Amino acid sequence: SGFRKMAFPSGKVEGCMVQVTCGTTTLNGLWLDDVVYCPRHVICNPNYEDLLIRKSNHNFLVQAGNVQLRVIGHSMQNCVLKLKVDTANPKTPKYKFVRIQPGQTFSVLACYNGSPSGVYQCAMRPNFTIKGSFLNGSCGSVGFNIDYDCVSFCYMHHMELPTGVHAGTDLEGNFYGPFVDRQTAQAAGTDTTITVNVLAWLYAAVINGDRWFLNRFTTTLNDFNLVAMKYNYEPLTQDHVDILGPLSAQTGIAVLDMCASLKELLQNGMNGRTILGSALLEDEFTPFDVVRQCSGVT
Amino acid sequence: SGFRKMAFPSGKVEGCMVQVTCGTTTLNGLWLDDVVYCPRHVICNPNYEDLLIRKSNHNFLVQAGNVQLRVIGHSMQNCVLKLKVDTANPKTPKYKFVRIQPGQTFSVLACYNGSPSGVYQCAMRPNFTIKGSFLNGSCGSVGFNIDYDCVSFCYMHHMELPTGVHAGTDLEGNFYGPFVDRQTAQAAGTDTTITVNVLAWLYAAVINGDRWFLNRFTTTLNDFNLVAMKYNYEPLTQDHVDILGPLSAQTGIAVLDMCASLKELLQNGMNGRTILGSALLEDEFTPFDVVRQCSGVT
Ligand SMILES: N#Cc1ccccc1C[C@@H](N)C(=O)N[C@H](Cc1ccc(Cl)cc1Cl)C(=O)N[C@H](CC(=O)NCCCCN1CCCC1)Cc1ccc(F)cc1
Ligand SMILES: N#Cc1ccccc1C[C@@H](N)C(=O)N[C@H](Cc1ccc(Cl)cc1Cl)C(=O)N[C@H](CC(=O)NCCCCN1CCCC1)Cc1ccc(F)cc1
Repeated sequence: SGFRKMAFPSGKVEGCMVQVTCGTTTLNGLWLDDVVYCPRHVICNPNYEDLLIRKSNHNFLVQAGNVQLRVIGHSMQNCVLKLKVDTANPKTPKYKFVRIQPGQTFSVLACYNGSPSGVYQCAMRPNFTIKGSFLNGSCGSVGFNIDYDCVSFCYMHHMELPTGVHAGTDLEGNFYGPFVDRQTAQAAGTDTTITVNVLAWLYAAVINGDRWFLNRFTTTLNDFNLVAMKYNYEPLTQDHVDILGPLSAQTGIAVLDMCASLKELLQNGMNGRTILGSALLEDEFTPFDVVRQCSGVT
Repeated sequence: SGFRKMAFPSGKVEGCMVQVTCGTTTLNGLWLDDVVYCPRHVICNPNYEDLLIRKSNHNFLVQAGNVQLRVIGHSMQNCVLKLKVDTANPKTPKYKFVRIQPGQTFSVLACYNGSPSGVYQCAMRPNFTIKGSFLNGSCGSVGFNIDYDCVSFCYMHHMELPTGVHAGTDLEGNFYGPFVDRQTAQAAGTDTTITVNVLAWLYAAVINGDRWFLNRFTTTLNDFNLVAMKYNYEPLTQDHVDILGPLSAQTGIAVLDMCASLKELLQNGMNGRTILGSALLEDEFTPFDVVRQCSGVT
């Protein structure tokens, strides 16, 4: 029993974190085989191609623990700098680089000076920011998921926006969202609530033994989405209904039946009650996160 | 900016998790140097001394990854079984065993069949349970804190109570709370809210840039505790006031000034507002957790 925000065990990523210094700029890098990946703004409205052509391999100081790694080559891929080093990381896990969709979750290993400090779960918001916890020196920290000892890296942290939320790239250096890597005040689009995740979390609550929010009503998909629009929820698609199939089958509660519960919760509030220890509707658990953590029997 | 429930990086503990099997009972163990620690109920109203004297070293099957470890000795310390193995764990971190006080927090590495599955933060509740997330097979999972690469183990998981909360021991096998390791329905005492942690979390909110809940009033310690009793909060001691000193100094808000805010929040609710993304008052962040994660400048 129970339900917590749960991160993946971080050890496979801890062994890859290094420190990258250029001039007086120091941030984190990711050491996989004989390449270190880090935000290209370590070399700093900039012209990065002009700035990088003025660089030499010996301008980059890469430190793994108390060992200095020698840079033997460098290149830029979109917004990530790639530093070839003379030593392959002996702790490289099996890994992939993946670009995720909004609404998906991942674990963040927050790092400072190449040293891991903590791990927590994030969701990619519909507006392509994350609501992280990051201080100065955290840039280059990565987000990841793990499946059968393969690490799928999906996020590298690049900047905190003026609103205090966070923006970054995939590990091939492409930003999520419309952002660019320059120190200008940039604004994200208006955010929305991840409806399919809220529904997954309601199923988690039922699996854990809580039913107070259920009702005898059902709704059509179209009528539910009219309420969704009113409360700044993302539209629920038939694909979302399909992905909730397994949780619906396990609990015996049809998806559109759970939508009628969510509709009632949106229109009336919780009236002083909690769900899985929360007084608001939680949207940073995917259906996959629920299946991963909750019992396979209700 | 930001504030998340943040676990310690788990890699140093991941390298210590093993599987212990006796008969048809399998749970997790902790492999440090040449000793494996696990809940003694793996050998199962039992008489453990009588049950253990009937055991042989070869009755214990210890598996680290896909490698079997040979047990060369066994003993019982309170409610933990200690299995001497023929191989010292080459990944043993620097470590200590510590017994924590209620109100303190720790990271839990949830494990199944000796394989880590996820990491999350817990607090030891005033009634000596934890509100964990655990399924069948999780017993033997451990809780820990990390300071400068030393792992302080403080919890080993032994059982889920009928209410769905969790009970366990320190790593020397002494239960937290009044519980015993037998499969009987046991009840915890009534729980209370960890007042000093709620205050720490309000300071976290101020550091992060949120002030809406402050007021111009102060309170005496005695008058605050009269309100605390009314709302099932733990009494605030002068020691608690002292430990909040650093956060009070950083924010410029006297502790008894923040108590007046908490009093107003308890008596009036939040009136539709949130604090650090929560619609209820959070009590599983210690003052230390706040200093660790939040900026050192407001
Ligand atoms: N992570 C992180 C991090 C955090 C702090 C310092 C440094 C870092 C890492 C650090 N690497 C980092 O991100 N630095 C960026 C500056 C930067 C550097 C390289 C690039 Cl390529 C792009 C950017 Cl942009 C940074 O300094 N952002 C600040 C951070 C800030 O003040 N938050 C206050 C919000 C308060 C929110 N308020 C609270 C209540 C209401 C709102 C907001 C900002 C201001 C002006 C701008 F022009 C652009 C951005
Ligand atoms: N972790 C864990 C875990 C979880 C499940 C299975 C197995 C394990 C690990 C597993 N190792 C474990 O703990 N097993 C214990 C049984 C046990 C074994 C060795 C010892 Cl020495 C002591 C105990 Cl006691 C266990 O089966 N507890 C159940 C678990 C249970 O049904 N929760 C339902 C609560 C629903 C809560 N409701 C929801 C809404 C309202 C309340 C509650 C219980 C029932 C009767 C008793 F006599 C004592 C305890």
